[PDB]
Amino acid sequence: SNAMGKVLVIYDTRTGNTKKMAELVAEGARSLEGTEVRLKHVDEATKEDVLWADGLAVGSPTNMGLVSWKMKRFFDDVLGDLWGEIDGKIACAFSSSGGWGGGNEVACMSILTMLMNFGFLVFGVTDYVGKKFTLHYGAVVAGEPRSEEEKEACRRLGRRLAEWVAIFVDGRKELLEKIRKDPARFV
Amino acid sequence: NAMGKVLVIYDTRTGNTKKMAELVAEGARSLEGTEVRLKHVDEATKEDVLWADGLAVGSPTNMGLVSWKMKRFFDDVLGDLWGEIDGKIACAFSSSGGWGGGNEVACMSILTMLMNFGFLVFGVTDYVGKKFTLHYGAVVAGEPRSEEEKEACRRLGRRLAEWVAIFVDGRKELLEKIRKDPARFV
Amino acid sequence: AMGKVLVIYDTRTGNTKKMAELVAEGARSLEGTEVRLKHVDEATKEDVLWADGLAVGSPTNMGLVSWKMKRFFDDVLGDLWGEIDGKIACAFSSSGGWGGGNEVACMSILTMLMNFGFLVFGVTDYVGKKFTLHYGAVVAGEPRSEEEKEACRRLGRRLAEWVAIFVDGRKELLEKIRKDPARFVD
Amino acid sequence: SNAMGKVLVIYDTRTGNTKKMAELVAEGARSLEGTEVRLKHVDEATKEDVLWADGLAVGSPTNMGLVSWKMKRFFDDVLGDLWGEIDGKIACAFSSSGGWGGGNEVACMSILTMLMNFGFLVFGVTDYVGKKFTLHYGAVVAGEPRSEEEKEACRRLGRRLAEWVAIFVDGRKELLEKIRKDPARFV
Repeated sequence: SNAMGKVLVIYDTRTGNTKKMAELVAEGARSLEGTEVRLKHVDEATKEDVLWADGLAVGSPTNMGLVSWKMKRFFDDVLGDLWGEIDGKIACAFSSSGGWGGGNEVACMSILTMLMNFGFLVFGVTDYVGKKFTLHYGAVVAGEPRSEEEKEACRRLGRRLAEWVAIFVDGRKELLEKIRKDPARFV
Repeated sequence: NAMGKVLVIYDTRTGNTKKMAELVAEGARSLEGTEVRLKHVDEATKEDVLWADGLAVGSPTNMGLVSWKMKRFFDDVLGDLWGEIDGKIACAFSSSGGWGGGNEVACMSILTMLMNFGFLVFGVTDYVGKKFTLHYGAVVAGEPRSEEEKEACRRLGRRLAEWVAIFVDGRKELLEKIRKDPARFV
Repeated sequence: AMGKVLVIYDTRTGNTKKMAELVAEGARSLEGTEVRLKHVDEATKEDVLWADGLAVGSPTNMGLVSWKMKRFFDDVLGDLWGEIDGKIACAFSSSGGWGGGNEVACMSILTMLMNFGFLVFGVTDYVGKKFTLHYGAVVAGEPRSEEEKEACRRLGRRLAEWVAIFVDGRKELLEKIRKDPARFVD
Repeated sequence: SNAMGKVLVIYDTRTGNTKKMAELVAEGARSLEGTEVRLKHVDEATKEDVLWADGLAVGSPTNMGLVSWKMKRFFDDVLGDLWGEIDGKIACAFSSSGGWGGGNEVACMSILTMLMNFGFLVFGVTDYVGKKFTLHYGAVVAGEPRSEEEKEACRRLGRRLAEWVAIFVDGRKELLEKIRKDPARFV
């Protein structure tokens, strides 16, 4: 009788790397039973997708340390009319850069700041998905997600997104403690 | 059975951020059934954070950033809870010496720190004066004296209480009421 | 006596343009400084190559540089990446409200500029009693007050000075600025 | 008239990781002819060191996404009295974190923020030091710098600082163009 959790994975990309991340995020979210997922490229996406979403993952290549101009334009110009009337959606960020130390966490930060501006509740993930591999401000990779931990970081983002949607909008209050006390979250 | 647990925790150099923190707490208390705990960092405990559904965290802007004492609180007393208190709701506020002085950047640093714990973090869209808002947290230069500054501080607490009510306490009817409320924009 | 300063800006409503004009004036106020003032639509990669120092201005759009400004950097100046390191740059921004993200927008401009290997800065000066520009000049709406207009001037003025000291080698200025009491109002 | 480069490398560390970075940052800085370099833990650094320096490299463990509380305490409480009168120093940041995607670029950003507040001219490095390895907001590593690229990112940070000190303070402007066109900068 409750609805499924509604998750939007929306991404820009230059080479496809962020698309490969986006697919893994989306798979991450679908893995939580009773979560529904829409996966869109920015040129495909509509203001109605966002209205539909309980939770959003927004991905961009790291372009000069920041969200891409096409993702920025979508928020500024397409979502601009919705601004002020869509507060309290849940959102996170992800990004692929040319290199480690190349600004993928900073690009994530700029996605998050854009999302916060719309009054969304934003988050990153504490989970260690590899011994030295995490996603505190969003899922980040240099190039394509190739390694097991890189693929898993992407999945974990969508997973946690779907879980926060499930806890806070669907009201599965019981999942909070399950997650907090789960030893698998730390490799 | 309307219910909610809010911690306003703050640090201060000259007391300006205490003044804000009192207004934040009173904004949170304005939502019926919301218990608020107001603490200086020196008296705050691990347990206050465990008790809270939602946190408002204040600091003076000290070189663009959270104060070292507030940083130390998070690094060293909350450090033991790191990894198991994910999902608390949190927001930020700051008093700086001046406009253009880094209060929004200090708010970013607070939010960075809270996100590190797995908290869901927000600012406020609401315009509280015609040219006065709080997108990344409540910010003032010096003491909150104008009615705008005071109301921005109150509003942060409100929205915090509201988000706890909607998302923790399960009060879904408030969401659309907030979204469509004309009074949110002066 | 020598300096090349480029002030480049985006504007939707005219507000940031008003700021840019004052930034430029501030830069010109320093003797021997040549200044170009360009909208992003008329700016070229040869402008950025000509410049010793840059002041880059955008409206605060969702707390960040506008998408038009971002396109310009990604698409036109992109080809210059890796070969223009060491240019000197700073930021400015007009937003809809105080607490609306103007320092964060500046941060995002500086982030972009640092990616080009630029040396990047803000200004310590108190141009008014509770008015400064630590991360760039910031205003809510149009710069109308005397503090606001001077905040913009001072950014332009400090860029010109950094270029005069660091490119043109006028080391004597450095200490003059460091000890100048006029820098802090009151 | 024979003035030269004064570079201070100031660091905090809790397990030694950032100290190992700091040592390599200092090695890198010393590689440029006529660069004098001080290397100092925060616990032993003074305000005289900061006054002495043309250039600074500031390093900290990534702690909750930010500079050390000890490093912060040193700027607020011992360097604060210099605020407003040391504008125009040249400075950069470096950090070691527990994991990739763990906030090291953000920690660096927080250091740069602090340094900018002092009126310093602040930078990162475009140079690629491995195929997918760079240092755009400062040198970053998860753990101890152990691989060749991780060690060379640390060195390169110190190198570029010394280079900026040489070009911008000590007048040696022939170097700008040599650095600007150097193919070695991109592995």
